This record gives sequence, structure tokens and C-alpha cells, in this order.
Amino acid sequence: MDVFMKGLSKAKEGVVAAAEKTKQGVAEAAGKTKEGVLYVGSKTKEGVVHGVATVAEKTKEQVTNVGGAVVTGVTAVAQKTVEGAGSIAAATGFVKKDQL
Amino acid sequence: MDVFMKGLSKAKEGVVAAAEKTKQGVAEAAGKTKEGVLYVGSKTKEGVVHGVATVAEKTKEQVTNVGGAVVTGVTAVAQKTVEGAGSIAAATGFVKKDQL
Amino acid sequence: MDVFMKGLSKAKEGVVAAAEKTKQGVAEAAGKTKEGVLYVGSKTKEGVVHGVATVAEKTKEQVTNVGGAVVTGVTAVAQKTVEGAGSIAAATGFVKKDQL
Amino acid sequence: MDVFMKGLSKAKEGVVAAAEKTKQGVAEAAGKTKEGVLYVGSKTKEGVVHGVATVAEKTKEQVTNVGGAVVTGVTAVAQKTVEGAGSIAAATGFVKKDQL
Amino acid sequence: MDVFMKGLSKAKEGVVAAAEKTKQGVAEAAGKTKEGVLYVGSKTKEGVVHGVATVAEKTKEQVTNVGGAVVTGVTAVAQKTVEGAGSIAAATGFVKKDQL
Amino acid sequence: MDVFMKGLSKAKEGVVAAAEKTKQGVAEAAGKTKEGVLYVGSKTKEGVVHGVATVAEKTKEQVTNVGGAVVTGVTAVAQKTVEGAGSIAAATGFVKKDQL
Amino acid sequence: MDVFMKGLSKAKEGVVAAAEKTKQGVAEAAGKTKEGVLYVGSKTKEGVVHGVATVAEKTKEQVTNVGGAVVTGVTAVAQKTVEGAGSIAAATGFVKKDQL
Amino acid sequence: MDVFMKGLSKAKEGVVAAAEKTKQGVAEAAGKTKEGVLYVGSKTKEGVVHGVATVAEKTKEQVTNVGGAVVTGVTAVAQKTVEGAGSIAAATGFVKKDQL
Amino acid sequence: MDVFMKGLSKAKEGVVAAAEKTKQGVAEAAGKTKEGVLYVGSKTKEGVVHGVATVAEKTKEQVTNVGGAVVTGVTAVAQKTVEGAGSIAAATGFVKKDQL
Amino acid sequence: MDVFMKGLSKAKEGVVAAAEKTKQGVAEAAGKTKEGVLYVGSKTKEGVVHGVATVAEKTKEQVTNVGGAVVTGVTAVAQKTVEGAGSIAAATGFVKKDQL
Amino acid sequence: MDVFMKGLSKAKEGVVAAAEKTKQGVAEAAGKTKEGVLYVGSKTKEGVVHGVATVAEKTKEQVTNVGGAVVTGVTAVAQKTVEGAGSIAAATGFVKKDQL
Amino acid sequence: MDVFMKGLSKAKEGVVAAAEKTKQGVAEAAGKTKEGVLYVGSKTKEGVVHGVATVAEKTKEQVTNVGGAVVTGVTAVAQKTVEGAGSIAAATGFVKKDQL
Amino acid sequence: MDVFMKGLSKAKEGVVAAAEKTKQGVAEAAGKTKEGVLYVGSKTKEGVVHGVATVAEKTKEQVTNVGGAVVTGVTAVAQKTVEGAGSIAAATGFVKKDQL
Amino acid sequence: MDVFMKGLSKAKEGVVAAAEKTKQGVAEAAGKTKEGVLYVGSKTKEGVVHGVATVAEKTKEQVTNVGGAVVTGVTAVAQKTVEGAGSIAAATGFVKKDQL
Amino acid sequence: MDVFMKGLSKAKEGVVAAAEKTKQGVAEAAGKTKEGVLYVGSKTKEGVVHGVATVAEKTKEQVTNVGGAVVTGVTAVAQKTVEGAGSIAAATGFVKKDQL
Repeated sequence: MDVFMKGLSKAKEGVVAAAEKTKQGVAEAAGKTKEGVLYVGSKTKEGVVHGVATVAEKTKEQVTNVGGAVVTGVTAVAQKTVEGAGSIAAATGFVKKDQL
Repeated sequence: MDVFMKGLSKAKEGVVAAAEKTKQGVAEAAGKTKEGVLYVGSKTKEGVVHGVATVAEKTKEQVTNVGGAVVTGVTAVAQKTVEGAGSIAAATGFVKKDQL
Repeated sequence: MDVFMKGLSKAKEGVVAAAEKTKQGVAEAAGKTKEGVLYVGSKTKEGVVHGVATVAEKTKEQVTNVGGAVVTGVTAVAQKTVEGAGSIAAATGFVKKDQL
Repeated sequence: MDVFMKGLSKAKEGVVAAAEKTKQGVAEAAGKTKEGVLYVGSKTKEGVVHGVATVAEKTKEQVTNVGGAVVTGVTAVAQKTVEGAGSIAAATGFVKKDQL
Repeated sequence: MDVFMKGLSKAKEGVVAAAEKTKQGVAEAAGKTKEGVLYVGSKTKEGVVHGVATVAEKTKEQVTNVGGAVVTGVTAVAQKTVEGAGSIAAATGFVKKDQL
Repeated sequence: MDVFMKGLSKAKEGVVAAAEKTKQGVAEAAGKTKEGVLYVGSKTKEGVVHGVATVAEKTKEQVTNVGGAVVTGVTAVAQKTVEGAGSIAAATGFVKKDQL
Repeated sequence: MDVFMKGLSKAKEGVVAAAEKTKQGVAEAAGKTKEGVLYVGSKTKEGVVHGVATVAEKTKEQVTNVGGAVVTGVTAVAQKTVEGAGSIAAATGFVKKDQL
Repeated sequence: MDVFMKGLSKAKEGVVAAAEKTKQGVAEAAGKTKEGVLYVGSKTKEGVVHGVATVAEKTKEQVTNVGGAVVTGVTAVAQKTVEGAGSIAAATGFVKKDQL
Repeated sequence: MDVFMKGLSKAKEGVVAAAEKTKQGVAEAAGKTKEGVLYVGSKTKEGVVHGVATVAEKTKEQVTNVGGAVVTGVTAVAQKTVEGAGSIAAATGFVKKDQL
Repeated sequence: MDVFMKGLSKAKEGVVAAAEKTKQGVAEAAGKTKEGVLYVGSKTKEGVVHGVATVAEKTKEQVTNVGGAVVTGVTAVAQKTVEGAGSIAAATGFVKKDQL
Repeated sequence: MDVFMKGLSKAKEGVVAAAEKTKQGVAEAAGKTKEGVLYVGSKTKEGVVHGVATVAEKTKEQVTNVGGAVVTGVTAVAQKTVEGAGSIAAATGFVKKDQL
Repeated sequence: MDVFMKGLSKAKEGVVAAAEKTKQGVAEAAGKTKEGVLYVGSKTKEGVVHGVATVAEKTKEQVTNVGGAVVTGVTAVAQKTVEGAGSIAAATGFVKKDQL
Repeated sequence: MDVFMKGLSKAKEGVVAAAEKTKQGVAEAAGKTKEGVLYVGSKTKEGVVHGVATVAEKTKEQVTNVGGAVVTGVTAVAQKTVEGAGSIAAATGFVKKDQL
Repeated sequence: MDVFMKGLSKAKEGVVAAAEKTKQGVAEAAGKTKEGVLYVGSKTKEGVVHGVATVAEKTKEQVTNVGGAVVTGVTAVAQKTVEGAGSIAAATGFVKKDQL
Repeated sequence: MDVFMKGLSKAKEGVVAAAEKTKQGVAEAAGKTKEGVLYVGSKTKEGVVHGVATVAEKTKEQVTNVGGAVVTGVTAVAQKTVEGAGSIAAATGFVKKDQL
């Protein structure tokens, strides 16, 4: 009555150029819980921005965003409010409770 | 009465150029729960933005967004409010409870 | 009375160029629950934006979004409100409860 | 009385260029539940935007969205309100409860 | 009645050029919980920004953001407020409680 | 028994682009007289002359006028001759002669 | 028994681009007289002359005028001749002669 | 029995780009007289002359005027001749002669 | 029985770029007279002359005027001849002669 | 029975870039007279002359004027001849002669 | 049995100005044969070409031949082909074979 | 049985100005044969070419031949081909074979 | 049985100005043969070329030949090909074979 | 049985100015043969070329030949090819074979 | 049975000014043969070239030949090829073979 886990990665020509959260032979349990969280952001991989020209002869205002992945003008809230009573979050990877 | 898990990744010519959350031989349990969360963002992969010209001769306002993946002007809320009583979230990978 | 899981990835010429959430030999349980969440965003893969010109001679306002995948002007809410009593969310990968 | 699962991915010339949520030999349980969620967004794959010109000689307002996949001006809500009593969501991958 | 875990990484020609959170033979438990957190930021990998020219002849205001991945003008909050009573978050990797 | 005159010009977005002799809140008396005068001339506002080609292979004379508003070859006289006796010109804005 | 005059010009966004003899809150008397005068001339505002080509292969004479507002070849006289006796020109803004 | 005059110019965003004889809150009397005068001239505001080419292969004479506002070849006289007796020109702004 | 005049110029963002004879809060009397005068001249404001090419292969005469505002070949006289007797020019701003 | 005049110029952001005869809070009397005068000249403000090429291969005469505001070949006279008797020019700003 | 031949040229005033193949007392035999020959050419005697003018203003091609005797654009062949057997050409001046 | 030949040229005033192949007392035999020959050429005698003018203003090609005797653009062949058997050409001046 | 030949040239006033191949008392045999020959050329005698002017203003090509006798652009071949068997050419002046 | 030949040239006033191949009392045999020969050339006698002017203002190519006798651009071949068997050319002046 | 030949040249006033190959009393045999030869050249006698002017203002190429007799641009071959068997050329002046 045991627990056994492993991960092999025998590799000859391995290339992971521009990646994120890659698993190449693993064994996880990975329990996770999030009550109030918030992700804001822009990611780019193998992007190219070649040649940009902006002029303004006689103006009162001019804004500009050009990059490969842009995010502008956001307003977010993220909350969990337990104002009465009782709140439980288990988030268990795996349970093993066996008798004999 | 045991638990066994593994993952192999024998590989000869492997290429993962621009990727995200890739699994190439794994064994997971992966329990997860989210009460109030919020994702805002723009991602791009192998994008190209070549040649951009914006002018403004005599104006009062001019805005511009050009990039390969844009997000602008959002307003989001995300919440869980337990104001009375009682709230449970299990989110279990896998259970094994066997007798004999 | 055991549990057995594994994943193989013998590979000769593997190419995963621009991908997301790819599985190439896995074994999961994957319990998950979401009460109030919110996804907003724009993604692009192998996009190309070549040649963009915007001018404004004599105006009072001019906005512009050009990129390969755009999202603008959203207003979303996402909530779960338990104001009385009682709320349960199991979200179980798999159960194994066998006697003998 | 056991549980057995696996996934093979013997591959010679594999190409996954621009994809999302691809499985090439897997074995899942995958329980999932969502009470109140919300997806807003635009995705593009192998898109091309070549040649764009917008001018405005003498105007009071001019807006423009051009990209390969656009989304603009949305207003969504998504909620689950349990204000009385009682709410259950099982969302189970698979159950195995056998006697002998 | 023991616990056994390991990870191998026999490798001949390994290249991990520009990556993040990569695992090449591991064995984890990985319990984690987050009550109120907040991620804001822009990441880029193998990006190129070649050739940028912005001029302003006679104006009152002109802003500009050009880089490969930009994020501007955000306003986020992230909170968990337990103002009544009771709040628990387990977030367990894996449990093994077996008798004999 | 007084005289009162004024002129207001409260203005939010005022634009007078190409104009002449414009009054936007005034109070005048404006007496004027002209015995012998003479106006000759050409005026243009927001005119455009784009693309003009004139050739002359083998000629003895060739004249040309092209501009947006042309005036050519005039011969005018303007006179007032008082050779006897008596000539009066009042040209009064406004008179106020009241007794009591 | 007094005289009162004034002019206000409260202004928020005022623009007078290419104008002439503009009054935006005034109070005038403006007596004026002209016996013999003469105006000759060409005025232009916001004009554009783009692209002009004139050639002359083998000629004896070729004249050309192209500009936005042209005036050519005039011959004017303007005179007032009082050769006998008596000539009066009042040109009064406004009179106020009141008794009591 | 007095005289009162004033002019205000409270201004927030004032722009007078290319103008002439503009009044923005004034109070004038402005008596003026002209016996023999003469104005000749060409004025231009916000003009543009872009691209001009004139050639002459084998000719005896070729004249050319191109500018935005041209005036050429005028012959004017302006005179007032009082050769007998008597000539008066008042040109008064405003009179105030009140008794009591 | 007095005389009172003033002029205010409270100003926040004032811009007078290329102007002439502008009054922004004044109080004048301004008597003026002109017997024989003469104005000849060309004025330009915010003008542009870009690109001018004139050639002459084998000719006997070639004249050219190109500038934004040109004046050429004028012949004017301006005179007032009082050869008999009597000539008066008042040109008074404003008179105030009140008894009591 | 007095005379009172003043001029204020409270100013926060004042800009007078290229101007002439500008008054920003004044109080004048300004009597003026001109018998025989003469103005000849060319003025320019914010002008630009970019790129000028004139050639002459084999000619006998070639003249050229290019600048932003040109004046060429004028012949003017301006005179006042009092050869008999009597000539008066008052040109008074303002008179105040009140009894009591 | 002999052969006798002679030629006399007693001459007093002989003139041969411009000639060709002239005989003035001769005695010939003159055997001749020609199998394949070819004469091309132009001859002139006592010719005169006085005054020739050719011009070409603007053309793509112009050819000209003027001389007293011209020959242009010929294409001739001249041949004798004996490809079988037998070919004789005697061409004898004169034979004298007499017996006795 | 002999052969006798002679030629006399007693001459008093002999003139041979411009000639070719002239005989003035001769005695010939003159056997000759030509199989494949070719004469091309132009001859002139006592020719005169006085006054020639050719111009070309603006052309792409212009050829010219003027002389007293011209020959241009010929293409001739001249051949004798004996490819079988047998070919004889005698070309004898004169034969004398007499017996007795 | 002999052979006798002679030539006399008693001459008093002999003139041979410009000639070619002239015989003035001769006695010839003159056997000659030509298999493949070729004459190309131009000859002139007592020629005159007085006054020649050729100009080219602006062209791409201009050729010219003027002389008294011109030859241009020829292409000739001249051949005798005996490729089988047998070819004889006698070309005898004169034969004398007499018996007795 | 002999051979006798001679040539006399008694001469009083002999003039041979510009000549070629002239015989004035001769006695020849003159056997000659030519298999493959080629004459190219220009000859002139008593020629005159007086006054030649060629100009080229602005061209790409201009050729010119003017002389009294010109030859240009020829291409000739001259050959005799005996590739089989047998070829004879006698070319005899004169034969004398007489018996007795 | 002999051979006798001679040549006399009794001469009183002999003039041979500019000549070539002149015979004035001769006695020849003159056997000659030419297999492959080639003459190229220009000859002139008593020629005159007076006054030559060539100019080139602005060109890319200009060639010129002027002399009394010119030859330019030739390409000739001259050959005799005996590649089989047999070739004879006699070319005999005169034969004398007589018996008795």
C-alpha cells in the first residue's frame, strides 16, 4: 500500500525556443485555490515591429499605441466578501484512504 | 492497493517554438477552484506589424491602436458574496477509498 | 485494488509551432470548479499586419483600432451571490470506492 | 479490481502549427463545473491584414476597426444568485463503486 | 508503506533558449493557495523593435507607447474580506492515510 | 438720460477658420461716408489649384491666367466733382437729442 | 446723464485660424470718411497650389499667372475735385445733445 | 455726467493663428478720415505652393508669376484737388454735449 | 463729471502665433487723418514654398516670380493739392463738452 | 473732475510667438496725422522656402525672385502741395472741456 | 602563213576627259569566261550635288540617300553548281588551223 | 610561218584626264577566266558635292548617305561548287596550229 | 618561224592626269585566271567635297557618310569548293604549235 | 626560230600626274592566277575636301565619315576549298612549240 | 634560236609627279601566283584637307573620320585549304620549246 510516481525525460535533440509552462515528463498532484485574484497583462512571443512613423503637425492631443500586443484603459475589481458565516474551499489533488 | 503514475518523454527531434501550457507525457491530479477571478489581456504569437504611419494635420483629438492584438476600454467586476451562511467548493482531483 | 496511470511521448520529428493547451500523451483527473470568473482578451497566432496609414486633416475626433484581433468597449460583471443558505459544488475528477 | 489508463504518442513527423486544446493520445477524467462565468474575446490564427488607409478631411467624429477579428461595444452580465436555500452541482468525471 | 518519487534528466543536446517555468523530469506535490493577489505586467520573448520615429511640430499634447508588449492605464483592486466568521482554504497536494 | 452699450462673447468651442469682417457680439454706431473710392481685387478662401501644364511649341504670343480667382484688364475711374457750389454728406450713426 | 460701453470676451476654446477684421465683443463709435481712395490687391486664405508645369519650345512670347488669386493689368483713377466752393463731410459716429 | 468704457478678455484656451485686425473685447471711439490714399498689395495666410517647373527651350521672351496671390501691372492715381475754396472733413467718433 | 477707461487681460493659455494689430482688452480714442499716403507691399503668414525649378536652355529673356505673395510692376501716385484756399480735417476721437 | 486710465496684464501662460503691434491691456489717446508718407516693403512670418534650383544653359538674360513674399519694380510718389493758402490737420485723441 | 596585227594612234588634239574602257586603235583576241560572278556598284561621271538640307525635329527614325547615283538594300547570289559530271567552257578568241 | 604584232602611239596633244582601262594602240591576246568572283564598289569621276547640312533635333535614329555615288546594305555570295566530277575552262586568246 | 612583238610611244605633248590601267602602245599575251576573289572598294578621281555641316541637338543615334563615293554595310562571300574530283582552268594567252 | 620583243618610249613633253598601272611602250607575257584573294580599299586622285563642321549638342551616339571616298562596315570571305581530289590552274602567257 | 628583249627610255622633259607602278619602256616575263592574300588600305594622291572643326558639348560618345580616303571597321579572311590531295598552280610568263 504505497504511492509511486516519476518522470523521465530522455532526450536527443530538444528545443524549447519561446514557450511557457511546458511539461515534458512529469507527475503532479497540484491542488490549488484562488479566492480573489486578478491577471492583467500582455505577452508576445516571436513578435516583430518594423517601421513606425507618427507625426503631429498642429494638434491639441494625439495618443498612440503600436506594439505587437497592447492593453490600455482597463478598470477591474475582483473580490470575495464573506460577511455572514461559513466559507470552505478544499482544492485537493488526490486522496487515498483505503482500509484492509 | 497502491497508486502508480509516471510520464515518459523519449524524444529525437523535438521543437516547441512559441507555445503555452503544453504537456508531452504527464500524469496529473489537478484539483482547482476559483471563487472570484478575472483575466484581462492580449497575447500574440509569431505576429508581425510592418509599416505604420499616422499623421494629424490640424485636429483636436486622434487616438490609435494598431498592434497585432489590442484590447481597450474595458470595465469588469468579478465577485462572490456569501452574506448569509454556507458555501463549499470541493474541487478534488480523484478520490480512492476502497475497503477489503 | 490499485490505480495505474501513465503517459508516453516517444517522438521522432515533433513540431509544436504556435499552440496552446496541447497534450501529447497524458493521464489526468482534473477536477475544477469556478463560481464567478471572467475572461476578457484577444489572442492571435501567426498573424500579420502589413501596411497601415491613417491621416486626419482637420477633425474633432478620430479613433482607430487595426490589429489582427481587437476588442474594445466592453462592460461585464460576473458574480455568484449566496445570500440565503446552502451552496455546494463538488467538481470531482473520479471516485473509486469499492468494497470486497 | 483496479483502474488503468495511459496514453501513447509515438510520432514520426508531427506538426501542430497554430492550434489550441489539441490532444494526441490521452486518458482523462475531467470533472468541471461553472456557476457564473464570462468569456469575451477575439482570436485569430494565420491571419493577414495587408494594406489599410483611412483619412478624414474635415469631420467631427470617425471611428474604425479593421483587424482580422474584432469585437466592440458589448455589455454582458453573468450571475447565479441562490437567495433562498439549496444548490448543489456534482460534475463528476466517473464513479466506480462495486462490491463483491 | 512508503512514498517514492524521483526525476531523471538524461540529456544529450538540450537547448532552452527563452522560456519560463519549464520542467524536464520532475515529481511534485505543489499545494498552493492565494486569497487576494494581483499580477500586472508585460513580458516579451525574442522580440524586435526596429525603426521608430515620432515628431510633433506644434502641439499641446502627444503620448506614445511603441514597445513589443505594452500595458497602460489600469486600475485594479483585489481583496478578500472576511468580516463575519469562518473561512478555510485547504490547498493540499496529496494525502495518504491508509490503515492496515 | 444715459447711453449704454456692450457686447458679450462667452464661448466654449469657437472656430473661425478663414473669414473676414465677422462680429460675434458687438454694439456699434458706425457712421461712414465715401465720396470717390475704388475697390479692385481678387480674394480666395480655401482654394486649391492642383496640376497645371501649359506649353507653346512655335507661336508668336500666348497669355494665360489660371488661379482660383483672376481679374485682368480693367480700366475704371471714380470721381466726384463739385465745380459749382454746395455739397454735404452727413453719414451719422445715431442722434439722441431729447429735452425734458 | 452719462455714457457707458463695454465688451466681454469670456472664452473657453477659442480658435480664429485665418481671419480678418473679426470682433468678439466690442462697443464702437467708428466715424469714418474717405474722399478719394483706392484699393487694389489679391488676398487668399487656406489656399493650395500643387503642381504647375509650363514649357515653351520655340516661341516669341508667353506670359502666365497661376496663383490662387491673381489680378493683372488694371488702370484706375480715384479723385475728388472741388474746384468751385463748398464741400463738407460729417461722418459722425453718434451724437448725444440732450437738455433738461 | 461722466463717460465710462472698458474691455474684458478673460480667456482659457485662446488661439489666434494667422489673423489681422482682431478685437476680443474693446471699446473704441475711432474717428478717421482719408483724403487721398492708395492701397496696393497682396496678402496670403496659410498658403502653400508645392512644385513648380518652368522651362524655355528657345524663345525670345517668357514671363511667369506663380505665387499664391499675385498682382502685376497696375497703374493707379488717387488725389483730391481743392483748387477753388472750401473743404471740410469732420470724421468724429462720438459727441456728447448735454446741458442741465 | 470725469472720464474713466481701462482694459483687462486676465489670461490662462494665450497664444497669438502669427498675427497683426490684435487687441485683447483695450480702450481707445484714436483720432487719425491722412491727406496723401501710399501703401505698397506684400505680406505672408504661415506660408510655405517647397520645390521650385526654372531652367532656360537658349533664350533671350526670362523673368520669374514665385513667392507666396508677389507684387510686381506698379506705378502709383497719391496727392492732395490745395492750390486755392481753405482745407480742414478734424479727425477727432470723441468730444465731451457738457455744462451744468 | 479728473481723468483715469490704466491697463492690467495678469497672465499665466502667455505666448506671443511672431506678432506685430499687439496690445494686451492698454489705455491710449493716440492722436496721429500723416501728410505725405510712403510704405513699401515685404514682411513674412513663419515662412519656409525649402529647395530651389535655377539653371541657365546658354541665354542672354534671366532674372528670378523666389522668396516667400517678394516685391519688385515699383515707382510711387506721395505728396501734399499747399501752394495757395490754408491747411490744417487736427488729429486729436480726445477732448474734455466741461464747465460747472 | 603568219599572223599580223597592230594599232596606230596618231593624234593631234586628243582629249579623253572622264571615260572608261576606251580603245583608240587596237587589235585584240580577248577570250574570256565567267562562271559565277557578281557586280554591284554605282558610278558617276561629271556629276554635281549642290545644296542639301535634311532636318528631323522629333522623330524615331529617318534615313536618307542623296548622291548622284545611289544603290541601297540589295541581296544577290550568283553561283554555278556542277554536282553531277561534266562542264566545259571554251571561250576562245580565234582559232587558225589550216593545212597545206 | 611567224606571228607579228605591234602598237604605235604617235601623239601630239594627248590628254587623258580621268579615265580607266584606255588603250591607244595595242595588240593583245588576253585569255581570261573567272570561276567565282565578286565586285562591289562605287566609282566617281569629276564629281562635285557642294553644300550639305543635316540636323537632328530630338530623335532616336537618323542615318544619311550623300556622296556622289553611294552603295549601302548589300549581301551577295558568289560560288562555283564542283562536287561530282569534271570541270574545264579553256579561255584561250587565239590558237594557231597549221601544218604544211 | 619566230615571234615578234613591240610597242612604240613617240609622244610630243602627253598628259595622263588621273587615270588607271592605261596602255599607249603595247603588245601583250596576258593569261589570267581567278578561282575565288573579291573586290570591295570606292574610287574617286577629280572629286570635290566643299562644305558639310551636320549637327545633333538631343538624339540617341545619328550616322552619316558624305564623301564623293561611299560604300557601307556589305557582307559578301566568294568561294570555289571542289569537294569531289577534277577541276582545271587553262587561261592561256595564245598558243602557236605549227609543224612543217 | 627565235623570240623578239621590245618597247620604245621616245618622249618630248611627258606628264603622268596622278595615275596607276600605266604602260607607255611595253611587251609582256604576264601569266597570272589567283585562287582566293581579297581586295578592300578606297583610292582617290586629285580630290579636295574643303570645309567640314559637325557638332553634337546632347546626344548618345553620332558617327560620321566625310572623306572623298569612304568604305565602312564590310564583312567578306574569299576561299577555295579542294577537299576531294584534283585542281589545276595553268595561267600561261603564251606558248610556242613548233617543230620542223 | 635565241631570245632578245630590251627597253629604251630616251626622254627630254619627263615628269612623273605622284604615280605608282609606271612603266616607260620595258620588256617583262612576269609570272606570278597568289594562293591566299589580302590587301587592305587607303591611298591618296594630291589630296587636300583644309579646315576641320568638331566639337562635343555634353555627349557620351562621338567618333569621326575625315581624311581624304578613309577605311574603317572591316573584317576579312582569305584562305586556301587543300585538305584532300592535289593542288597545282603554274603561273608561267612564257614558254619556248621548239625543236628542229
